[PDB]
Amino acid sequence: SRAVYAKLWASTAQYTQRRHYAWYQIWSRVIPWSVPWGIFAMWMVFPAMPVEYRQALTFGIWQKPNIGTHGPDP
Amino acid sequence: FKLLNATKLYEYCLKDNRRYCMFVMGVGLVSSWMWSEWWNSVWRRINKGKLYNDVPYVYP
Ligand SMILES: CCCCCCCCCCCCCCCCCC(=O)OC[C@H](COP(=O)([O-])OCC(O)COP(=O)([O-])OC[C@@H](COC(=O)CCCCCCCCCCCCCCCCC)OC(=O)CCCCCCCCCCCCCCCCC)OC(=O)CCCCCCCCCCCCCCCCC
Ligand SMILES: CCCCCCCCCCCCCCCCCC(=O)OC[C@H](COP(=O)([O-])OCC[N+](C)(C)C)OC(=O)CCCCCCCCCCCCCCCCC
Repeated sequence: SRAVYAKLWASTAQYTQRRHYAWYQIWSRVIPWSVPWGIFAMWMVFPAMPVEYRQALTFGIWQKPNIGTHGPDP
Repeated sequence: FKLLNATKLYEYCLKDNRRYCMFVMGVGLVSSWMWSEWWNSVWRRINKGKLYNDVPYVYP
């Protein structure tokens, strides 16, 4: 019957939408890898920033290492 | 082993490899710095009165 053949033909009309859905799925699986690599980027580039920005970005936890040299002069 | 299994570290942070990597990176970041500051303190503790800061110069 024409009706059934029409339904079967039309079953795949929306190919592009299904492909967009596929884009969504694979990117959802992939994108969390940005966190490891982001941490490492920041790890490497932290000692390049100004001392003030190092102190700020760590909420004051980070401070200049104390190795027993270059102390104040009376 | 029962204690470790009770902490449920595996379920949340080590069973998925993306989280495994997140864990590795962050624990690296923090542990390295703690280890460094601890060795700094030891180096100051053993060498007290020998380092530059511990014995100020007094001008004539
Ligand atoms: C204990 C029991 C034993 C257990 C045993 C179990 C087994 C495991 C071992 C565990 C035991 C310990 C082991 C020690 C390990 C650690 C030591 C270690 O690893 O040191 C390594 C050591 C490295 O030393 P280092 O690099 O000098 O260390 C310097 C420090 O890293 C200092 O560097 P730094 O200070 O410059 O670091 C910077 C750091 C600084 O870090 C910090 O200061 C962080 C502070 C951390 C605080 C800690 C928090 C956690 C604790 C909290 C407590 C909670 C309380 C609650 C619980 C208690 C109470 C209930 O900051 C960062 O990293 C960046 C910041 C974060 C980035 C992410 C961005 C976040 C943005 C924030 C957004 C929010 C807004 C902010 C904006 C502000 C405005 C609002 O190794 C070496 O020195 C090198 C060795 C030489 C080997 C070379 C390697 C091979 C090369 C050859 C290759 C060539 C051949 C070819 C290739 C071959 C391929 C095969
Ligand atoms: C895909 C990423 C590929 C990355 C390849 C990069 C490898 C080579 C990196 C070289 C960095 C050089 C930085 C130039 C500034 C001078 C550095 C220096 O020694 O300064 C003095 C400083 C110390 O300063 P100082 O004490 O000499 O006095 C100057 C004081 N400041 C710094 C405040 C002005 O030395 C360091 O701290 C060493 C520099 C560490 C920086 C390392 C950066 C690594 C970059 C990789 C990040 C990649 C993220 C992904 C990006 C991809 C995006 C698509």
